[PDB]
Amino acid sequence: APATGGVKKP
Amino acid sequence: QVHLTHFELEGLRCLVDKLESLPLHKKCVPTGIEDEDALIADVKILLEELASSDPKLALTGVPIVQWP
Amino acid sequence: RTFDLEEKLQTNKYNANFVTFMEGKDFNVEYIQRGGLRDPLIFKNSDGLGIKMPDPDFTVNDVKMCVGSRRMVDVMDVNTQKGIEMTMAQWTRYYETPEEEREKLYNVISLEFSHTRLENMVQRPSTVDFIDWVDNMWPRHLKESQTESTNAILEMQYPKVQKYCLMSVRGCYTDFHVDFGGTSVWYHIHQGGKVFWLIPPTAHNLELYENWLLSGKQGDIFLGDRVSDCQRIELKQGYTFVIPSGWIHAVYTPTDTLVFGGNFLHSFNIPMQLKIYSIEDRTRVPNKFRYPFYYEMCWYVLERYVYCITNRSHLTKDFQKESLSMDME
Ligand SMILES: O=C(O)CCC(=O)C(=O)O
Ligand code: NI
Repeated sequence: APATGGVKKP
Repeated sequence: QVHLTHFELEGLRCLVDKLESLPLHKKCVPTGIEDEDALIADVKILLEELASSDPKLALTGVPIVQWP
Repeated sequence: RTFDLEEKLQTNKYNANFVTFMEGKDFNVEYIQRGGLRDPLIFKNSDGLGIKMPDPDFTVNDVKMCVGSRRMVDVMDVNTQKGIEMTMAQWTRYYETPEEEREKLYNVISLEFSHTRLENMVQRPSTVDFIDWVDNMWPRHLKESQTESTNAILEMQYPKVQKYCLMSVRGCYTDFHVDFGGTSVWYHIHQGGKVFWLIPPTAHNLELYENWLLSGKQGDIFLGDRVSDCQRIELKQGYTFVIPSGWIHAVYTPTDTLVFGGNFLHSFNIPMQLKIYSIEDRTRVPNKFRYPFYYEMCWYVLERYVYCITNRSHLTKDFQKESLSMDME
């Protein structure tokens, strides 16, 4: 559950 | 004295209008910046001076922002 | 899904010509200055681009070892266009499973492998290095401090969006979308091929896009059928593709493929970049799918411009000293 960013997806 | 592309001059104007108009809680002024208001002011000045940029002398083949 | 993909792949009705087919040596900064990077570009070979890639027979198992067996990977479930997660060891198993025994269609488009062994194996086009905001605007000492190779936001020192590995199986489909923050994209087809649909970011089109996203009922509508002009086009192995800011695109995977690519903002189409960010704001895109530290990057961009031109800095003393130390390297 560490938050992420920069995740490619529609 | 330096010549920017209209592409850049327009975008930097949009940039500054956007950033200055955001409330404090969405402004996201990062750690490195000293005085955000002084930066905005300086950008607007700069933009006036560069308004008269020659479009063909701007085509230098190297970006204006580059590390020393 | 409610529409028929086989037909979207078959029709000639997507006949617009948006792409400039180009020589690698011609894609330089002057080209950028004069055209504003407004057009999708295709390089049918790598010559004069500046790219480096891995061994031609690099496999997904080799990717797994460079990044780690236990690394968690975002995987798209193609039939829902929703995200799940697994480890790279599990992804590898799935990818290596023969085509008929694969129960579901799954796609990986979001493995960012900076700060792993893989990263030195991939180089992006020289020109992108010259204009990428991350390289050219973000304080360098922060960028260089990055140790974490996953995309965990709390460990992120800079926008970690530069180097993606994409691993897609035959039959994969990614629905119409604009890339985060209106980033531009460079995509190199290492093995296999891809089919793209491209829709131009006109005001009208971007309004249809936003409305489509707000509708929810999206597996229903093939957005390429709603616009005046759409180009479908096939990339083959060895091609390098560049998508400009704001371009609406969807991608199908006809054979098992491996792509290396990356995203970047730049100073020549800021207004489109801002336009896309605010579509994301309005349609409530969660943070994880957005460009990290976007406004932060924008502030640093302004500071760089003022400094490089007028030599007045608006960085803290500490930050100037850090910058000075790296100039001395
Ligand atoms: O290649 C794919 O499956 C989708 C690529 C893409 O457009 C993305 O990652 O945003
Ligand atoms: Ni994309």
